[PDB]
Amino acid sequence: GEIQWMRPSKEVGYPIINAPSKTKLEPSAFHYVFEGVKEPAVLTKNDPRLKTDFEEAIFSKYVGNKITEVDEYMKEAVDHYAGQLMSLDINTEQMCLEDAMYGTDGLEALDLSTSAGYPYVAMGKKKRDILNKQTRDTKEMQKLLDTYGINLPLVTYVKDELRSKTKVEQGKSRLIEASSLNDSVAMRMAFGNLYAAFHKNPGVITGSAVGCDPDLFWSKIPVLMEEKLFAFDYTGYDASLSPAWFEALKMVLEKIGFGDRVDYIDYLNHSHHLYKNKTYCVKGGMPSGSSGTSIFNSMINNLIIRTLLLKTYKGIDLDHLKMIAYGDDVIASYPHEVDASLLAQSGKDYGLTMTPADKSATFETVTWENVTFLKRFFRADEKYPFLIHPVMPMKEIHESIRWTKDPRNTQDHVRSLCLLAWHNGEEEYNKFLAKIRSVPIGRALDLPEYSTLYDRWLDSF
Ligand code: NA
Repeated sequence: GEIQWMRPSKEVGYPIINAPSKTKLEPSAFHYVFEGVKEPAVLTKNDPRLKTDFEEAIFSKYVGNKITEVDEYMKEAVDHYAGQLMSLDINTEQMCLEDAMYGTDGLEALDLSTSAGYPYVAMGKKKRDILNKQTRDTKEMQKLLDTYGINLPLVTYVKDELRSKTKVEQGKSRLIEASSLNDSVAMRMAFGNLYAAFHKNPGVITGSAVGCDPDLFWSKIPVLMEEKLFAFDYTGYDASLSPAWFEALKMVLEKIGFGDRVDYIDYLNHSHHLYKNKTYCVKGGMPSGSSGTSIFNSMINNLIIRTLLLKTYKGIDLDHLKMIAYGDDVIASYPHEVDASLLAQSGKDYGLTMTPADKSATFETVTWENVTFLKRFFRADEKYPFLIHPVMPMKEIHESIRWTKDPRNTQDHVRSLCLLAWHNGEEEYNKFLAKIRSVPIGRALDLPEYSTLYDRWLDSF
C-alpha cells in the first residue's frame, strides 16, 4: 500500500472529522496486583511520551507497492485455491438487506457499538437511530442507501489499546479505517453468503479460521495438518499488500461465482480516507475496518503462501499444503520440511516482510510443542489426550487485567480473562483467582472455579 496524496479535506469537499484525544483506559483495581509494562497508545500528536513525529509514524505502515501485475505463480495459486473452494458449494446468491443487517445462520448482526462512518459521523447520526433488532426494519437503511450511495470515504480513528513503551515512544499506534455503514451493508449483501460459508467451515478447505471457537476448534486442527509444520510472522501485513494481490483475489471470486461483484474489491484496493481535517488516497493496502477485512485478508494469505511455495519449490504438491489463516496469522504444514527463511526471501519480491514465528531471532523448526495460533499454544489434556487445550500465556492476561475502559464491565472483562487463563492449569488458575480476590473489587466478582470450567469444557464437545 502507498499513499498517493494527502491534504486538507475542505479542498476536496469534505468536513473536518472529530475524534477523541483522550484514552478511556485507566488503571484497574488490579493494577498493582499483577505485573505488566504496557500503556495506552498515543492518540494525539501532542502526547508528552512521544519521541518522534506522530503522523509520520502512524502512516509509515504504507511501505509501498512492490509488484504491479499478477504473475504465473500467482495465477497458479489462484487456480488451486479457487478449485479447493469450489468443493464447498458456496451459495453465490446475493444476501437480502434484512439478513445483511440483522444476521442469519453463519453471520452475526451488524455491531451496533462500532462507528457508522461517513457521512453519519459528521451528521451526528448513529446506528441506534438507523437499525432496530426487535423490528429488523430495513426501511430507514434503504433510504440512506438511496440518498448517499456507496464507495464513501473511510473514517480513520486511532485505536485505543495498550502497547509497549517502545511503540508508545515511537508513535506506532494502530489505526481503524472504518467503512461507511452504507458500504458495510452493501458488501454484506454482496458477500454475505461467502462470509457465512467461511464462518461455518473453519479449517483447511477454506484455509480460514475466522469465526472459530478455540476451546473446541483446537482439538480439530492437529488432525487436519500434514506431518511437517511451518509458520512465520508478517510485518505490517495489511498495509504492505500490493494492488496485484487484490486482483488475484478478484480472480478467485470470479472463479467461484462472485465475478458479479468484484468491483467491491476495488473499493478496498484503491480507497480514500478522512483523518481529522485531512483526506488521503491509498493505492493497495487492506482497510482495517471494512466488512470482510479478516476474511479477505485470510483468502489472500492462502494465495500468498501458495505463490511463495510455487516460486521457491517448483513441483510442490499444493494438494498437500494444509493451512489455516486468520488474517495475517497462520498455521501451515506440508509432508516435507520447507525453509521459512527461503520463503521469506521470496516474499520480499512480492512486497511481504516475513520474520521468524512468534518473534524468534532466527527461523527455527516449528513443532507441536512451540507453535502458536492466535497467541495460543496447543496442549493435550492430561486425562483425555484427544482433547486439545488452547493455551494463552498468563503474560498477556496479566497485562490486560491491569487496565479498564469502563468499571461497569469489570465483571465481564475479568470473566473473559478467566476463560482464557484456566487452560494454563489448576495451579496457575487458582493463583490467578487468589490474587484477584486480594482486593475488594475482585472479592465482589462472581468467577468460576477450575473444576467448573473443566467440567463445562468436557460438556461442550
Ligand atoms: Na487500500
